[PDB]
Amino acid sequence: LETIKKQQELAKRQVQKDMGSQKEKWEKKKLEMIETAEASFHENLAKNPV
Amino acid sequence: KFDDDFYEFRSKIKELERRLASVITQGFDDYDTIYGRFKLLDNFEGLLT
Repeated sequence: LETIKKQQELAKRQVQKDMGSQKEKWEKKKLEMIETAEASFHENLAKNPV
Repeated sequence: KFDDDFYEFRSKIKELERRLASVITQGFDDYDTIYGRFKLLDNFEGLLT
């Protein structure tokens, strides 16, 4: 039971550490930057045949 | 073939779970105290199927 009790204390710490406020928003900003870079590359790819 | 094995495995897990429900129910009645019954729940806290 003490070992199980210890895991529960760790469980609060795992959620508080791994999950943070606006975690998705930070990920979305990174995705938007990748999309903008990809859009610039696609225009360059379109340019080569023309 | 794996899916067929899964269904056979699914029945085995249910049989395992059914036995656990019976043993768990017998233990809860046996303690006869709120503190004793609660302690058993903490042990099986992560064992709930």
